[PDB]
Amino acid sequence: QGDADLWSSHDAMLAQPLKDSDVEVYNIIKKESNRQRVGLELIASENFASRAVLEALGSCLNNKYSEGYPGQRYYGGTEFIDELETLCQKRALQAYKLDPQCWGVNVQPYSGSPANFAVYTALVEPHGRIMGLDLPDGGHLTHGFMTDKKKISATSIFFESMPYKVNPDTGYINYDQLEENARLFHPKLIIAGTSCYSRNLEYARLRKIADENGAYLMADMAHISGLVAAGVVPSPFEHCHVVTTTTHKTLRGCRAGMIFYRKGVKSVDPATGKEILYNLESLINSAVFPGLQGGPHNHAIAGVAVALKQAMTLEFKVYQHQVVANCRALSEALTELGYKIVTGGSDNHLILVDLRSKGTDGGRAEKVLEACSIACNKNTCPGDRSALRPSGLRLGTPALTSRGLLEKDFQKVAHFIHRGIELTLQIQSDTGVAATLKEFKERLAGDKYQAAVQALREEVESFASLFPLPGL
Amino acid sequence: QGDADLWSSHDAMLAQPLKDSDVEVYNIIKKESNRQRVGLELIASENFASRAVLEALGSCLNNKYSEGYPGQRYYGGTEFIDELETLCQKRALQAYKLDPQCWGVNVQPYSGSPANFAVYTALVEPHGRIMGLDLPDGGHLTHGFMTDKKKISATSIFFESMPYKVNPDTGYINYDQLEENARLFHPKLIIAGTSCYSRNLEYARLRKIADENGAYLMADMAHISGLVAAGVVPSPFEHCHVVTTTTHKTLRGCRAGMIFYRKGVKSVDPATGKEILYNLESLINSAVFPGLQGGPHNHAIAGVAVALKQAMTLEFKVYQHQVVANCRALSEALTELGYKIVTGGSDNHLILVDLRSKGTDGGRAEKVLEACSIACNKNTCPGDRSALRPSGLRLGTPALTSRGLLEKDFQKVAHFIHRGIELTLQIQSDTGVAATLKEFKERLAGDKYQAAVQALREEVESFASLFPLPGL
Repeated sequence: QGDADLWSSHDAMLAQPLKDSDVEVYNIIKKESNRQRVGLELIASENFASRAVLEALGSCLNNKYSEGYPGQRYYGGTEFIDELETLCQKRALQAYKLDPQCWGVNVQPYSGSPANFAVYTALVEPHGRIMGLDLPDGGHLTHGFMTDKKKISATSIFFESMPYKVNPDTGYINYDQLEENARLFHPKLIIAGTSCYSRNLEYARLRKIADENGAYLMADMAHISGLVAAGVVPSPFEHCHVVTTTTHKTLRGCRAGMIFYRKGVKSVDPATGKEILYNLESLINSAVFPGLQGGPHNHAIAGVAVALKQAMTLEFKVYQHQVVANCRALSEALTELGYKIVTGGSDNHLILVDLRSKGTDGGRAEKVLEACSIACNKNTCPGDRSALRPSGLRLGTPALTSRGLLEKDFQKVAHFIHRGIELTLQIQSDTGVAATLKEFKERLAGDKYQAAVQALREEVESFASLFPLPGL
Repeated sequence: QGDADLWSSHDAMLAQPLKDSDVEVYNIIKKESNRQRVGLELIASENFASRAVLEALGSCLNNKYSEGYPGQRYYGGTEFIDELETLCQKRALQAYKLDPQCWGVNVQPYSGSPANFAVYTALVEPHGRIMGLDLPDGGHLTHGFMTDKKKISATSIFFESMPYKVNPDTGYINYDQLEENARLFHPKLIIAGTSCYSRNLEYARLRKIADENGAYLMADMAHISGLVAAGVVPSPFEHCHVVTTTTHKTLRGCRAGMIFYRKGVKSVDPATGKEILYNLESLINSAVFPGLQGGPHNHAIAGVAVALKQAMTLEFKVYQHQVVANCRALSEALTELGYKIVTGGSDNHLILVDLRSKGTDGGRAEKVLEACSIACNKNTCPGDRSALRPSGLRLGTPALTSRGLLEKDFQKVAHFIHRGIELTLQIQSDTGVAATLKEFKERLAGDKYQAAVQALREEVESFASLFPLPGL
């Protein structure tokens, strides 16, 4: 009751450090930090957020309910939150060199997938038709996915999605098939965005297609957010009606998302001779809130702001150029070493390596390379048969580049990857002429292989150890 | 790189602190912290997170992609993430004293509204019927809300919702109306959860009603999560099939959400005599991922974990008892002063004050009180004429209680609130027999009153300034 002692014990609790309260978690965090430090990060969706950003996530901004938008709030005392949110929005539009009279932005999305879902809610409405790249061809779940057996992605549950595909030769999106199919399916909205594609998108062509079908062109630039900001790859802003993005990945911020949308005259009705105006702002705004979300995560919005500020520095622009340089280096190196690079190469931060040119699959390689502290993700290539046996490894440069790695370094990486593949091959051949993934993992745990793995792992960790790990 | 130095300054940026990189944000955070410190926070959905929690939010856990669940990943190298997620789940089931064979919990929801949407996705499926308390009667948007014009809440867009009402004469939920209407509408899922109700729910009765209609009984304990943890209030776990919650509010963690669900026997099939098992785990799990969400917010999950650990301390249990004590104190004081308290009082952390007993509305009062550094939120009382003129103020104790306030302190607060109300009335009468809430705000900003308001504000701030403000 009174037990002031306890009440203090209580006041005390709330103020005692992480280290001291719940050590278990403190350790976990530190163990993970160590893991990040000693490993070679080639997962294209990963990056390391700056200290500034992390510092903002840890703020008291966590505490404040700010339902609604700046200047239309449903709670009081949002004067500082409003500075923040407005600042964030302003910085975002700056970072992408967008005219405030032609663009607005909502910065409340909790993450990427929330952002996309919000746009579909605002513009497509239930059962509305969406087309995105088929998942095995480098699409993302949120861009739609269903099998004959189940509607899998929420996009494909609450909307009718159909995929457009990448030509299993060229390795490029087959915009022509898209065109024909779009005329049959009548999409309400077409997504211009990938999770695994080495090439820029023909936005201008996509927009032709969309306008032809009276659909919206929504770009998901999550993967190339940062690349576009630094102008190292074409901007989708120039042709799309709406652009969604993640604030992490190449934008190197905390996990959150953003929706950019067109403001101004959509078209003039010669029938009325007057201008019909983009309504996207109210729809999207209403979709996010009070449609889908509740309380904004202000501590996340702060982190995004911090990220955006960094995005407009010259160091950032350089970083992005380097990111793409590194990717090219890595691609060239593997290609020289005889590996097949889907599409031939890369215009961006990732490549898709068709391990079939070495006679193995990403399914296996992923797991081995993992055991050697080389983090990548498997990923099907055009013309893959079973997605239980993906042919490909998706490799990207953002994470390592943020560590400092340059072209020569990326070449050394390509070599470490190669050793990884050799090991994979060894295991597979003892695995027997068509062993299961199961038997493969068992043999990998096998004593003979564990020795080879430990070898490579050590070299890999020491190499990674030599570069810093942003954010502390 | 060409400009090594520039590259060196790049590495620098990523590691240099917030205070130094982006002072603008730094100030904003500090100004907000100050705002929180000097104000009296009585917004029922607010609380102050412990430093430990905020520390975890700040961590590099932000960086890791861990799509999927522990031992069903889509990424390699989730070994520590897996510890964390599993740890979190373990702690969640502990904190709620749930039988792990009959309950599971998913801890990935980005926030509360995401959690609920995920449950409806898993169990209700599109256009499925949901019943929740009508919003102006103390429901939440995510429990459905739709007007003769427009489906507002995403719940009400993608599912068919119809509300059950609070008896305007008693201020209680009208469980009978529920019963009758449920048999007309046939809900697939019935929500047991409020955003503004002073009383416990008959989970008991609701379960009869749900079972009667073959519906699921989903409790949204967002507001009372902490109360339930400390057992200061009857638990929904005992009757509901699923329980969703926010990890802030009374749980005093960071902003995120969680979904508890039943595992085990649904019912012996007397027809067969074997066991019909609960499939809730896979449904909910699949809904959250890969249905609705992408990358888990691991840094948020960490924060939640830390919170849950604190929830299991005796200091926490004390805090909760105090929270309810404080609410009673505040309620009793106002009631004594002649103010009308919806339902007569409170079993929990909040009261709904019908300012009609003092001849005014929450619309006005909220703004006055705001200007005096007393945060609450306006709110309709059951049977208010129109949503445009809310008669009510929702007041809660969690935030201030976490600061240290006890019963006597809460009484002083009730008195400060009263002065607020007096000022409200003064302005209103000069606002005259008519006049918009706009005109009221203008008169309030008027020189005359700004003097009085600055007086009250100063007193209020000095009182608040005397208590600590959790988080470092």
